[PDB]
Amino acid sequence: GMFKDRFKDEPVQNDILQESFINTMSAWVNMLLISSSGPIKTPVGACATSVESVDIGVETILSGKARICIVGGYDDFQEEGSFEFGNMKATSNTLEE
Amino acid sequence: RQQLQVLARYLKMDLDNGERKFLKEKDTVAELQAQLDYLNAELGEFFVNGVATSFSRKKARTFDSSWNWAKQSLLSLYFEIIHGVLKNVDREVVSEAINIMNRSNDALIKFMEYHISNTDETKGENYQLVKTLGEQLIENCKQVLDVDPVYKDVAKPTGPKTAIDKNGNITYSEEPREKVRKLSQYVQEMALGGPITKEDALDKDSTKEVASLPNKSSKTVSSTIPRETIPFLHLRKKTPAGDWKYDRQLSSLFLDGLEKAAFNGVTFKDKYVLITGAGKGSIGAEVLQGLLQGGAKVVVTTSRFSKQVTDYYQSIYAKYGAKGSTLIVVPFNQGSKQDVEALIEFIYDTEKNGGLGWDLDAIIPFAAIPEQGIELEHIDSKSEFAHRIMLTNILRMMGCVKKQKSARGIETRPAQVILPMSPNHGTFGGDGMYSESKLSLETLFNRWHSESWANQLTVCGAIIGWTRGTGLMSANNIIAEGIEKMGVRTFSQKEMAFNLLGLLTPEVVELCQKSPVMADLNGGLQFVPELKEFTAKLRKELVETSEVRKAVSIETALEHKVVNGQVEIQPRANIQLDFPELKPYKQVKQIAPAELEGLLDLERVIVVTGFAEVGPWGSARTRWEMEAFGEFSLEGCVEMAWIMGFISYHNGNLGRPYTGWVDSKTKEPVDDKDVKAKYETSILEHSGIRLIEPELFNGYNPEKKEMIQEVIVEEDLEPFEASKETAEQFKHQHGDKVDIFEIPETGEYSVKLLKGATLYIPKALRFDRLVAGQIPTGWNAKTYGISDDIISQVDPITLFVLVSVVEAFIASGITDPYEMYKYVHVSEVGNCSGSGMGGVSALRGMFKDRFKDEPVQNDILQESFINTMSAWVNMLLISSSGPIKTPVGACATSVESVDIGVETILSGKARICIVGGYDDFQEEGSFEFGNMKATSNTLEEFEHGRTPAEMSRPATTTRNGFMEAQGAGIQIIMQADLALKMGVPIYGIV
Amino acid sequence: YNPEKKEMIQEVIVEEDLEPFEASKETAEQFKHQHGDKVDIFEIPETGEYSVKLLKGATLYIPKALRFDRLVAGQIPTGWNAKTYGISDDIISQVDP
Amino acid sequence: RQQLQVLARYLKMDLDNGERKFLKEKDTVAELQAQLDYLNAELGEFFVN
Amino acid sequence: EQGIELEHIDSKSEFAHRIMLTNILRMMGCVKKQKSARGIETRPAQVILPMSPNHGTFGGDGMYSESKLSLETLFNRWHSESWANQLTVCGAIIGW
Amino acid sequence: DKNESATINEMMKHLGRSEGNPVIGVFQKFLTGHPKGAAGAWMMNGALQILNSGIIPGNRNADNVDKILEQFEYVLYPSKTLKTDGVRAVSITSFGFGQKGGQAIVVHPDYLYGAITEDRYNEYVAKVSAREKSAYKFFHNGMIY
Ligand SMILES: NC(=O)C1=CN([C@@H]2O[C@H](COP(=O)(O)OP(=O)(O)OC[C@H]3O[C@@H](n4cnc5c(N)ncnc54)[C@H](OP(=O)(O)O)[C@@H]3O)[C@@H](O)[C@H]2O)C=CC1
Repeated sequence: GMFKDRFKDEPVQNDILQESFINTMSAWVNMLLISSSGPIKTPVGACATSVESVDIGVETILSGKARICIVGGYDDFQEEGSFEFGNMKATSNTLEE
Repeated sequence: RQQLQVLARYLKMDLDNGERKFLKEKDTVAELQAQLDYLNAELGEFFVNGVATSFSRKKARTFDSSWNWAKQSLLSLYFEIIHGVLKNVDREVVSEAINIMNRSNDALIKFMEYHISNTDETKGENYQLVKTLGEQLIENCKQVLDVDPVYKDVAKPTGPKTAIDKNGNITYSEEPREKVRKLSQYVQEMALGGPITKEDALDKDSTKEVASLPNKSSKTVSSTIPRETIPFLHLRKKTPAGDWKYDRQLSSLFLDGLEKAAFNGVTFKDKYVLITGAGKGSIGAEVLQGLLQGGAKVVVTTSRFSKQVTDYYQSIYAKYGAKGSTLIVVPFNQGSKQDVEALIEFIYDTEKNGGLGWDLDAIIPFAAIPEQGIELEHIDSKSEFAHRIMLTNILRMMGCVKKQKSARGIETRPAQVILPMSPNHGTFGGDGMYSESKLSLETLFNRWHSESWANQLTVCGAIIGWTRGTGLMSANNIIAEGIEKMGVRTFSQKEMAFNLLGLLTPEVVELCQKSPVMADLNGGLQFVPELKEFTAKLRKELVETSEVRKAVSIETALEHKVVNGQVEIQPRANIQLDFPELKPYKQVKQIAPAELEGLLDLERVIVVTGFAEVGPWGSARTRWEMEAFGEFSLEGCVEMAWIMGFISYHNGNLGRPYTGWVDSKTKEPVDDKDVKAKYETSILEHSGIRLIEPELFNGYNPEKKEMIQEVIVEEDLEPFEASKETAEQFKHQHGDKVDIFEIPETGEYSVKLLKGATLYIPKALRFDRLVAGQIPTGWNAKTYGISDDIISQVDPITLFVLVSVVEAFIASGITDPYEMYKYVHVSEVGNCSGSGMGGVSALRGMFKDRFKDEPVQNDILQESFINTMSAWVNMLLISSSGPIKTPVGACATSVESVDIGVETILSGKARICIVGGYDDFQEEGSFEFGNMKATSNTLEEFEHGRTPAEMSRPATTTRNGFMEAQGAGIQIIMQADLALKMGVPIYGIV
Repeated sequence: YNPEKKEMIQEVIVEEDLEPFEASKETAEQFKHQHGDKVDIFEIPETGEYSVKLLKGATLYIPKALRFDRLVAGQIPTGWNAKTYGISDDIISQVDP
Repeated sequence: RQQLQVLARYLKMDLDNGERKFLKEKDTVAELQAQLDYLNAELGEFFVN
Repeated sequence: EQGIELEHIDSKSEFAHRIMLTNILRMMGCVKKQKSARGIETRPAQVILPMSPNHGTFGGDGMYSESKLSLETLFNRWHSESWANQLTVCGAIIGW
Repeated sequence: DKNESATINEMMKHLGRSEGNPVIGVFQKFLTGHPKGAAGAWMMNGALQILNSGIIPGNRNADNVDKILEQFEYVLYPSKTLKTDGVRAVSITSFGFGQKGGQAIVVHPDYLYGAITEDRYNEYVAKVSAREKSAYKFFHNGMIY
């Protein structure tokens, strides 16, 4: 939305920037369900993000900063990321398949 | 052409309409130009350019937070005493005690009581001194807790002294007067007068002088006026014949008021004053300090509104602004009538209408411009503009104030007009229209009775005497002593300001309300006969002495050298790392509790051992120098020059052999002493928060932002040749709305976009955020040693991270990161730093540049990941297999990184961790922060007169958005036990 | 997104003036700011609108389609909707998928 | 009109040159008028005349 | 200038002050410059200055009193500057 | 700014900070601006430099402190640099988008050494002097080359 749709002058919400942040999902979780003021540490670990999140959560509870932690991972699929994984040859070519 | 003419005639279209209109417009231009040229030949360029407007309401600056400046002023004085910068024999202690007392309230008293009561007087004589002084000051501020602030000047009175050296060097200095050491003695001396006019613990115990300050201190000084003597300062009275003559009673009133002021201080609370002509180095400036000390509400004008002048006025308010006082600084041109009307309207308009809502009690119009060497035959544009400023617009401002008070029915709150008058009217000559302006100012004494504005304005003419210092009377300071040798008095600007503020005392105000007052502050100079000739003689004798001595000494030196036929060292920059100072074990043990020894598990104490950064002001060293001292040292200047690429190191043949710095562009040698003079202006102009430079952000120009708009084609386009693959891509996109046909002789294809197809036309947009905190221009990762291949591979943020990591390890004394593996396993070095958005430039590459089919590297996706900076750090420097946890916390990323690193070491997963944060600045993020209104609008900042260096002002009344910056910061944290074992510096405990 | 027809744009220099097209004054001024001498804008006196005339040598962008060879993905079942779970329309329109 | 446009393009004649120059001149006029208006608001009509 | 008090001083008062003070100074300067450019140091022009006894006594006359009072600096300018060989000052206080 | 002042003031009031002892506020973004993620790191570097120098930089763009902030009696807002006789601890706070609040406390390093013996301290001091001499040599060679 902010890198292409705004360039083409198409209607984009004025706060689209905040919706892109990797910690915005946790912010929305807390703002709609949890309402806690406990630790928030958002890992970024590519494909090992979920294991890194588990490690951080375990250490957060063991340090005494929390007794309950939400851990896990998420990511979406879209055109630009698919293309760039194609240019890196990380994904399988479907025509060859 | 004939066919086209026939077609135009059939279409009823005139082909020469545009030229006809153009020729009419060109004639109108010449008419208007001729009018403008006549007006410029009539008024002159100086006047026409001088009447330009300068005032606006949005540029007004308010200063009223004296409740905060009082505690600042107290802490500053307290630490100056403790460091020995201020001692008991200084009048600065007394003056600052007065200023603190003028802002006394309950919170200030609790602030003082804490800081003084917690002072350990057994730490030194300075500590005992501060305890004593502070307790006395606490008592004084309790005593004046409910008393009105007072203007009280305790400065040592000084006199003129001109000396000529043996070589004929003329030096002028202000030396303490012998018989006068206080303002009370100054008033005594003025009251006595002179033969020509005949018709305390200060400097010994500041603490004792402070104890005296609240005490309101039995014969007046008017009694001590000799009979048949005119005091140096006196008032005058008009006789039935219309001439003004010295009056004993009025002068006694004035001098008694001056004495009371010198002893007890005068208040100006509830006084609303407008003062013009009060810039630095002027009489008005000293008047304004005294008004602020007494608690007045003052609007001061300036003809040179700038960040320097606004900072000068902030500093003045923060030092002297008493409780209940306010300072309003506005841009102003007294030579513009529209500015005069607008200023008076701003002052009188209601706050809901954007004004101040004030009613003036005093007007002090001291604005003036200098006319040097303009005789009668030279009176021209500039003299006319000065006469306008100094006579006609002061009359207009008086009329405007009258009209404002009459439109509101105010008949019982007159404004006192302190008219700056001159004793001399045509005596010296060559001053343009100055004497005419000053003499014309005297018709007001009679206008007050003959017209109908006497209930709105009272006239108070002040004949200002010979004042030494700046403005117009400077340049005459070398003859002040010679003039004073005749029993005359010349005044400093503080003295003249004290005299003028004597006219704002309650009794003089009432006297002005009864009828127009004329105060003579000429110090007896009127009794000297033939003043022009006398002063010319004095100056001529001084120049004669100087030149003769100089020439004779030169000739004697030459004759000695013909008859008979030191080495100094320049500094060179020596940049230091600044490891923490380690003190003897005895002192270090005296700090922490004795029980601490052996109490702590040192493997659970985290310590910072090194840190670095790359920001708008260079490294941590240069940023600290700018943050703390506001200026670079020689080491800081040289380092900034090296970072920005102004200078480079050379060692070899340059024909002679040279080792040192050279200019990077011209390869000319440069000494460290000359680096500042060569490069500091450029360094400061291209560092910190500044206008955005497109060269640093791939041509991004916030004033011309590029976008594209979709338009449907209304008619077929002209064919264009393209390759077969490109033509087939166009056909795939457009289908029936495009035609592609192979050119049989080339193998190429023609592309023909038809009606109804879609295109995109670029259009430019103006964005209103134009300033950013940018890394100094000239910064280059090659200067640090990063190779071209890495620079071309990675995102620009990765370079900031790499440099910061290397510099943070250097700051920890670790020059080879592999040395860590002599103490810890490879699995025990972590990296827990992150960013809020990562490689946004690679995001641009994959989201926009790929859309436009521009060359983008095939692995641009990996360069965008927020953990890719840590990956590159490990792949180029660290080579550890320890924990890697990359936080993402928007603006709290660095604190989150520190927390994660501390917990990683405490869990035993690591013993050394890299922590910190980084982020870049780019077009898309700037725009999106603009759409969220999180950043400051720069056009609104310019409307208020704010420059880029003052746009980031946290915790201020007018703060309106953040300033975006870029860079990185890194810290090395490890266990205290390993830090001690390794021998690395320790900068603090997390 | 259709991986078999990926949309891109190509920059072409105009070889001959284009046909005028009507646009609002603000849009016409943005075009003039972008193109300078390579465009002519003239107010239509009876409408208040402006004609935009892109001239020879100016820059345009023509969309062109590309065929990408990754056509398969592991996608959340078709029909999935956060409204089925109870998330409201306002949240759905506010946040990222 | 299209035939006339083709003929003008062949003749290398700009049909909007005059209007372009006229619009530049009209802007110069407004600049000069603004200067004159400021001087009249500063000096007044009695003085200027 | 009739019925122009302090608050009414405007364009017309400025133009009258120009006429009655500033352009009389300019005319004196022009005469000086003309006689100096020709080396005339012994044929001074006598300037009969129309002066007023009253300066702000009646009121409502715009800048008239300022113009007439400013005219009096010439008595001192004659000694302080260098045009005394070209012009002599003769102030006449015109009565009712 | 208002929320941060209120938060620090409540922190100090609840933990019994003495009256008349306001914490001195530092605002380094007046000079550097806001990097959206390096901010805390820059403030921490400054806090370390304050802890080792004893100098508290002033906010030179603090032309007029907002009157609303006078209510927070445990906060003082200087405009000029104060050279004190020693700082013992510095507080660093951050507030990122997405409800990311954070605080760090940095204590003067000389409080560490009271927990070790004299011999260990002297051994460490000698080791650090050697390391500093070698770091100076590396720094200047790397700078000029
Ligand atoms: N010995 C003496 O000094 C005597 C002084 N006086 C008179 O008393 C007054 C005292 O002022 P003093 O300090 O001596 O003289 P200065 O010339 O120093 O003061 C005039 C000030 O007015 C400001 N100013 C200049 N032009 C304009 C303008 N167009 N609009 C607004 N402000 C302007 C300037 O400050 P900035 O640019 O900073 O605003 C300038 O410093 C003067 O009017 C002087 O004629 C009379 C007799 C003797």
